[PDB]
Amino acid sequence: TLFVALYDYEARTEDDLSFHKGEKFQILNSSEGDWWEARSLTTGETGYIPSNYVAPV
Amino acid sequence: TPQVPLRPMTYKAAVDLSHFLKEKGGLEGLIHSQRRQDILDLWIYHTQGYFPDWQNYTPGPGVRYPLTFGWCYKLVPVEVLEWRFDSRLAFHHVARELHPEYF
Amino acid sequence: VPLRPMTYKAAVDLSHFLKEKGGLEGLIHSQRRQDILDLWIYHTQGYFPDWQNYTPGPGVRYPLTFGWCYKLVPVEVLEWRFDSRLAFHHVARELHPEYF
Repeated sequence: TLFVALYDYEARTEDDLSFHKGEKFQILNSSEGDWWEARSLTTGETGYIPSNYVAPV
Repeated sequence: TPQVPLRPMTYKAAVDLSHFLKEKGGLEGLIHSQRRQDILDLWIYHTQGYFPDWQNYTPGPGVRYPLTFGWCYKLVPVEVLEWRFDSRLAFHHVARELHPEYF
Repeated sequence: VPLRPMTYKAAVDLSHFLKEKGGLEGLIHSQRRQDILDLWIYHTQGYFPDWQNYTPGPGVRYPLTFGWCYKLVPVEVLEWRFDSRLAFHHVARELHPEYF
């Protein structure tokens, strides 16, 4: 139950999470909108990512 | 590149975004027009996803203070207006000390 | 969906579309909805979001864009209402000439 990035995304607020196509994640909170609070498997950094930009492994 | 989900503008989001457009430079000093205010709302909306109902300044004449606490930009006549950065807006809800109706 | 200019012909064709499809007709008004409409058309048609402007109330809100055959009718809870006469009379100007 841990998603992967489909497209690259550069965040522009301190609370979003930036990532490169292929960076793996792990959702900490999807139940709140189409902006999921996720945790980067690569860095360990948490923050909101646009759910429409990711998909399950 | 898909277009990110919708989400409401927020104080913290507004602040980070202001420093961003200030760091980048350009919006500062730029002459105002609805066509620009509108291209703005859309550029932010496309890239960030913030629903386009946050960049509202107050009614003139004079200085146009932003309604969204945290958007550190105002409109100053230099009527012909122009965008001006002023970090005090991040600490004073002037557009509410003046026009409380909107809140 | 290249970005195009909202002309009278485009306004009309659009009003016909949204009338054939149904839904907007009778729908209650809210800024957030008027905004959702502006964006929906902008995404699919490519019309820059500065054409759906009604007139200040109170009362009926006539569209400023000649060719947009929709107006907001109080039933001040408002609701969208198609009236093709608007493509023939620019009432939002006979009435509020300032915007022009």
